[PDB]
Amino acid sequence: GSHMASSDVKQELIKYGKKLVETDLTKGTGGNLSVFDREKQLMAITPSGIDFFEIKESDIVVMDINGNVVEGERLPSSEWYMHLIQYQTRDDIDAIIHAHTTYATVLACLREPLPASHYMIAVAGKDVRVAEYATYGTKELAVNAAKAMEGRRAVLLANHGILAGAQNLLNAFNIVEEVEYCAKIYCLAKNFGEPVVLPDEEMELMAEKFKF
Amino acid sequence: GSHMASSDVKQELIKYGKKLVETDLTKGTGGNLSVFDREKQLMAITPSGIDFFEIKESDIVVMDINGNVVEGERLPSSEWYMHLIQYQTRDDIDAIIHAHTTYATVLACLREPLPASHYMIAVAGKDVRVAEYATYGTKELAVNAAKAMEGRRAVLLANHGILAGAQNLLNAFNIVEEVEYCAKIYCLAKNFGEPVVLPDEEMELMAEKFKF
Amino acid sequence: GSHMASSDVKQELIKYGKKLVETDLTKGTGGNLSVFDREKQLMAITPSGIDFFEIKESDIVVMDINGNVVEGERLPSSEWYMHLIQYQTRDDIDAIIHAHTTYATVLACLREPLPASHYMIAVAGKDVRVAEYATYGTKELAVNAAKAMEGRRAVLLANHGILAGAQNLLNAFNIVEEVEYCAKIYCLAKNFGEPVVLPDEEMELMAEKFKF
Amino acid sequence: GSHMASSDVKQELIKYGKKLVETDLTKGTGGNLSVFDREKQLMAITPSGIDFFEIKESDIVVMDINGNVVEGERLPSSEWYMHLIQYQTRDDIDAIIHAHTTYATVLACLREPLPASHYMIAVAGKDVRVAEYATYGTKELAVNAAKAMEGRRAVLLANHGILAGAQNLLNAFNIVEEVEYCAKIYCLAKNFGEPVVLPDEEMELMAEKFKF
Ligand code: NI
Ligand code: NI
Ligand code: NI
Ligand code: NI
Ligand SMILES: [Zn+2]
Ligand SMILES: [Zn+2]
Ligand SMILES: [Zn+2]
Ligand SMILES: [Zn+2]
Repeated sequence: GSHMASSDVKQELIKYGKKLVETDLTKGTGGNLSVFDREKQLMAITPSGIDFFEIKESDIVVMDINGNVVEGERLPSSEWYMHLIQYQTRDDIDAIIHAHTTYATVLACLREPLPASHYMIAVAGKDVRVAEYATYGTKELAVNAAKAMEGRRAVLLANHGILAGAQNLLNAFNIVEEVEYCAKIYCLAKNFGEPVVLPDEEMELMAEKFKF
Repeated sequence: GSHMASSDVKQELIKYGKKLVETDLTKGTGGNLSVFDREKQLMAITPSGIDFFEIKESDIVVMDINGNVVEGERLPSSEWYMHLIQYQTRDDIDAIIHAHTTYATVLACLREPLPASHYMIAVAGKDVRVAEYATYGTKELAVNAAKAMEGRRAVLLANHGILAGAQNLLNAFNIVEEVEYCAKIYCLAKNFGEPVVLPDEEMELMAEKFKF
Repeated sequence: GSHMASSDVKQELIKYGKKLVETDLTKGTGGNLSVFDREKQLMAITPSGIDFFEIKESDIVVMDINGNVVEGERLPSSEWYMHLIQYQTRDDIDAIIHAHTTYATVLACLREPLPASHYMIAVAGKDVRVAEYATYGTKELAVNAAKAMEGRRAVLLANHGILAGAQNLLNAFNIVEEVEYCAKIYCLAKNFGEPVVLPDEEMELMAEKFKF
Repeated sequence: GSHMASSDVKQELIKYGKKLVETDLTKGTGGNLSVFDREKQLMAITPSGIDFFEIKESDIVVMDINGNVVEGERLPSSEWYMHLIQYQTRDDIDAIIHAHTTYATVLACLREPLPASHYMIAVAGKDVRVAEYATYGTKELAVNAAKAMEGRRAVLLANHGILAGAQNLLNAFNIVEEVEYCAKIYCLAKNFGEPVVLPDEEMELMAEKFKF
């Protein structure tokens, strides 16, 4: 009677799910959110195929570190393992959001990385890499996503979408927003001419400044 | 006193008409929705030239399989026959939505098909074909649309819009959304460079996964 | 005490002004609306420099056929004469809307006409012409706009915006919407490839069908 | 007890901060607003890192002409000095807004100026210049921004955003809006073909007309 993920975590997931829709970052489909509770070693993750505005507290699924569901009746998101494997291999990330946004996904389908034409990319790294292609909801995808997100808080999923993660849902949410905005900027610039990419040294500095 | 299309069907059509506007899939003009009742063999279809937010339950038109109106005073949508002919030739489709969306229509006016640069296209097929041109509201259009939608749940109407159909209004609605999103993705990618199209074998697999 | 433009006309102008903003056709600046009362020979026109959401019934300006203001304290729109000269030279138009929209204005600044890549252009003509450049609010502008709108219900104002007119405000409003949508379609298509323009004969037919 | 910036100024800053978000000019991040009180020689400026919809009256920071904070507990915007240096070197500007908008920022990352393809640019000048690059929140930035905004009410910040200033917050706000709209127009036109730039003489005239 205190051993499983708490009410407010489930509540947080439902709130940020809505907010993805309310800010039209995404319509809702194929997107998913999770949190990891490091003391408990439990992931709570959004259910499969349920509209973000129809998700109840009882729809959130709780899972142990090896994918054994321990709470909830609903199937977990088809991408539960893309989330879980990040929590298994990395300790700097406690909240992840998957989304099919617009311009990030555009870069994803070109299989092009996002460079630092805009400095705000630093919330995730000097650039965002694009994972190698794999079918949604499969182990290859999750593995491809863990590898290409190494050293970053975001990665593009080829022909698919975006994955981002941070210390909490607020911060995970802002990283999607900010990475979608930078991808938007970068695509539009590239219609006009040659976007100017800030050098690595400046991006290094940027990382340091963002720490504070 | 139970022989004609039911209250809730008419209600469903009015709701999804609004939702096309409320999500700015379309402004309202030249768009139309219908359902087929297979036991009754009756199509209920939106009226002609009535703003989606001014359609009453009594404005919905009910029609038999040969286009004989059996309920309602209003003229049926000028595209009643583009809808009806799909219900006459196909049993996997019970709800259809026509819409003038943005990027699908852009592909429609280039007379370019939508390939599988994004996997979610699978809600409709491996690709969306573009019908041969014909004047709105005519028999050639309906015939051109039935033929080019063969084997799919969507087709582009040259210089015009989009047509999609599924087992119900919810699913028809999501197919427009999803096909508009994929067309958007595909156009934007093509501004940047060469969009990567997933191969037929993967799309085949995608079809199977979506069944579940 | 019945000789001047009526309450509901002034009300109609305020409503459609808002609706330009509420549908984000335009933000508000440099846009203006008028109606002509043909029995009275009076134009009511929106005031100068007043935010569409701050216009009162007493802000609407009433003017005779030679520009003599007969009702209202506010300066009339700086474009009062671009409106008035259409009512002086044409009897098929009783309501006009000026707007700085997005893609129509884009065509306006390229000084490129809108051809019939989308059939809905027929609410205005087979194409929309672009007027020759002149400084906002001047006689050359109004004259350039009257001439290039000949035979149409819309014209593009070089480096400026759009002008449209119809038998009433509802219809004038829909023509802006529809012409902005077609310009949007046409620009986007032209990013991808060669938009297919429907021939004059088909557009002729389209005109006839729209009459009904 | 009348020596510091007034309640309504702080209120004005909070209102226009929201309105940047409510009109989706910007999402909120890295944007900031200030006013200068010339009789008092005090700048009130938005706080650092606080969401525009969570800023209280007590969060607004008041500062003297040399950057000494005289009111408020919060850190001032990281760009306090980009604002302050404009008030130190120029008397025609009493309110400034910084923002990361879309198409202005796109021009900023290409390091391309905005010419007069649309006449409304005149609310800021004949063109908007792009400042030389410098790291957000630093003295080089502020200096680069003061210099490249000379003779204008707006400047683009390379790989960053936009800065604009006017006699008050209302007018500063409209200049961002209007400059973002013109940048949007200009980028889109440049996708299609060669945008037509109005000549300096016409822009000179435009300046004079806007005075009235
Ligand atoms: Ni417990
Ligand atoms: Ni019956
Ligand atoms: Ni009277
Ligand atoms: Ni005091
Ligand atoms: Zn997904
Ligand atoms: Zn249609
Ligand atoms: Zn204007
Ligand atoms: Zn900034």
